[PDB]
Amino acid sequence: NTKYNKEFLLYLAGFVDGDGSIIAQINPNASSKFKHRLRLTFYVTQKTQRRWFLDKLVDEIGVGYVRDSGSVSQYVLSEIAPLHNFLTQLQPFLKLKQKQANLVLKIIEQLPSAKASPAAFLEVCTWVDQIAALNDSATRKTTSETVAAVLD
Amino acid sequence: NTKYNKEFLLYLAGFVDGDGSIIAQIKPRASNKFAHQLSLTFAVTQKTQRRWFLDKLVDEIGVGYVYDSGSVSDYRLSEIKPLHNFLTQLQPFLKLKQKQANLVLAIIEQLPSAKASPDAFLEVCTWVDQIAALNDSKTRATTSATVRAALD
DNA sequence: TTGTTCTCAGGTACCTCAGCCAGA
DNA sequence: TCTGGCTGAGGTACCTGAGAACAA
Ligand SMILES: [Mg+2]
Ligand SMILES: [Mg+2]
Ligand SMILES: [Mg+2]
Repeated sequence: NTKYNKEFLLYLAGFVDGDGSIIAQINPNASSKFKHRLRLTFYVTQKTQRRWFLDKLVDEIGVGYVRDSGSVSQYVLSEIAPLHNFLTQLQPFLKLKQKQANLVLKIIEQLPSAKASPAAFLEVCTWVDQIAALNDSATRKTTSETVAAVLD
Repeated sequence: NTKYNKEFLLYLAGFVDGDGSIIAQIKPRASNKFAHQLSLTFAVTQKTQRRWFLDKLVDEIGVGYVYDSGSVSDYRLSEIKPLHNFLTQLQPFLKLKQKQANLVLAIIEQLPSAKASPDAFLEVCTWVDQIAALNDSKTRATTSATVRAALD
């Protein structure tokens, strides 16, 4: 577990509050027992002309990737243990996105339980709803209600 | 000549680097001696639903104003003295917009010279050009080139 | 002749989803 | 079945100007 420098976290927390994204998704997976896969992602988006800033980020964080789309690029971190570690350290410093970070931490922490039971899974799906509500959500599709597929 | 907390400055620089803007403008004015007026702005933009964040900024910075148009708000600071002080303090922590901050500080400093002579004014105008070039400039009309209306 | 406040809006550069597939 | 790497894209929420007017 990497300990991040405080000043780095303070700047990043500001930059994240601006161009960053803390995301929770419920993906429909036919293979999964509950028919859905959870995904948690930390994203930082920037124009591709500036991707070096993102490339540096992979190095400083120590995990993750930069993906490129023509004009715009993103830093993405999805791996759960590194994500929990980085967010734990970030969240004290966030303002706009502090609650989202706390919710993500909660979900991850409760993941194993969530896997052993439909009920524990649905509760946890509600948390995802909460993160989406907090975010500027515009294109969302699958929610905890969709997870009434479990009622069938 | 307020002195700002370093932790606050670190967070804000990251935020400014993300959602913020450092703007230099040349505005054409007949009443002006060289026929244009120079403007400098520091802005942070956010959705009005989050205006509370910007209002907080006026309190923390202690100067400047918040404005709404449509469904987004802008924190703005233009007063040159306060702008010079704030930016002098902010600039060490900026990464993306560090040069723009410095170029602005220099322009302000050379203002008295800018007034005395046209050739001096014109050079100060070129600095404005650099700032705009650094920025993601998309709608700029008036330039150092426009300022060679000084051909009269 | 200058500085500053206040409003407006073009064109994205972000945000925040969606989804598929390889591997263990 | 589960997770982590990868790509695609809708709908703004930003950025970064413009300009008119008030106040000296
Ligand atoms: Mg933002
Ligand atoms: Mg940005
Ligand atoms: Mg932004």
